[PDB]
Amino acid sequence: TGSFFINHEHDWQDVEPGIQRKIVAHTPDLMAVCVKFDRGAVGTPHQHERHDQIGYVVQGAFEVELEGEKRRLSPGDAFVAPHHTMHGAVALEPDSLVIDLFSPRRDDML
Amino acid sequence: GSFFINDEHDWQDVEPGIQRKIVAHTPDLMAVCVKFDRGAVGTPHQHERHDQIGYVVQGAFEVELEGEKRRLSPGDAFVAPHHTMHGAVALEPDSLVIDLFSPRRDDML
Ligand code: NI
Ligand code: NI
Repeated sequence: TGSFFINHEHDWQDVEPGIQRKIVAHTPDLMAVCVKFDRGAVGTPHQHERHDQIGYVVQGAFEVELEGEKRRLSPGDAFVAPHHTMHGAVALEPDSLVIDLFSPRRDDML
Repeated sequence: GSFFINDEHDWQDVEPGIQRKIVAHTPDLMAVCVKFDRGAVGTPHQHERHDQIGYVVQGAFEVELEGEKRRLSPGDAFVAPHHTMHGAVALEPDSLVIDLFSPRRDDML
């Protein structure tokens, strides 16, 4: 049907120490999640068997690893990890923000 | 996997008042950064085959979703499943929205 997401209207949910998120929007094929990292918070390297993922950097910076290759990403930069692609991140500045986008939707995050 | 470094890519003209950069894509997922001049209009339209999310990162837009209007600023978003009418009017110079699609929009390449 269609929805709006008003950021101010939604709390941060705890993912783990130094990491918070908010589910932004989704359909069965497409999901956006806003993720907030303290400086030095770590997204452990991992792979998705069934989901594609793009991380778009909105604030702060991240060192992102894609299958061993590292790149420093600052606001406006992005990575894409097709499914079966190892990726991980380390946040380099306070309140680093990345938009994780997925296809299909990540039902495990509800 | 692939990286997109914004400083390495030029803006591409879409139409008057509108430029973009294709950020990243797989066959099932695509991100596009779209820049609007103030008062530039994305005329209302539907996609037969693509779900769309617009995530606002700079400036402000009035977004129309099946006749409902909201003013969206940085951090706000809309979701338009396929067959949902949506359009936008940019409210500020250099207003930026990340349009997200599934599957990818091959017509943009
Ligand atoms: Ni992931
Ligand atoms: Ni559209």
